[PDB]
Amino acid sequence: AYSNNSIAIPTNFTISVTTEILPVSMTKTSVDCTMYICGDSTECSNLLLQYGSFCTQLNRALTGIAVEQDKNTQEVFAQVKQIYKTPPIKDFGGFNFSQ
Amino acid sequence: KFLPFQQFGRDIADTTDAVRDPQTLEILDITPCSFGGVSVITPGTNTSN
Ligand SMILES: *[C@@H]1O[C@H](CO)[C@@H](O)[C@H](O)[C@H]1NC(C)=O
Ligand SMILES: *[C@@H]1O[C@H](CO)[C@@H](O)[C@H](O)[C@H]1NC(C)=O
Repeated sequence: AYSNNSIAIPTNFTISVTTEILPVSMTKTSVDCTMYICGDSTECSNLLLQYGSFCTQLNRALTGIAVEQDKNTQEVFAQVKQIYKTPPIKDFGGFNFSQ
Repeated sequence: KFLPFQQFGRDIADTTDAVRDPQTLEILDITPCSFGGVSVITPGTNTSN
């Protein structure tokens, strides 16, 4: 409700905590191109080259995915440049950080 | 455990992973080798080879 004169103001508060999951890195597999496409066979190296070096545009990018995986976990957690440590005595004016 | 009335074996992908001799009955599994792809880590050509 409201009219030319009204307003609502809180009287008490309540601190709250909520999680927010976020993927950062994904286990990167290193799959090659020949074996998979073709194992150890005499005609493996002759018929494979009939198409060209398409494996160049196949395995080149897969490594890039792998490298970018750790660059994601480097900029996320390695923000601070010095590694700190909490004081031996846990006295923070009443707050409990044991969890 | 191979029941002694089957003939072949194929896990998946038509992979005939069961080869048996007429005289002796033995089971086996077939998988492609380890294998690996390669990539070259080269600094500047003008710097070093
Ligand atoms: C805290 O909130 C309650 C109602 O939930 C209220 O009665 C109380 O006054 C608030 N705290 C203070 C210090 O007023
Ligand atoms: C590489 O080294 C040569 C020296 O022969 C130089 O002329 C050239 O500018 C260099 N290129 C780069 C990209 O540093």
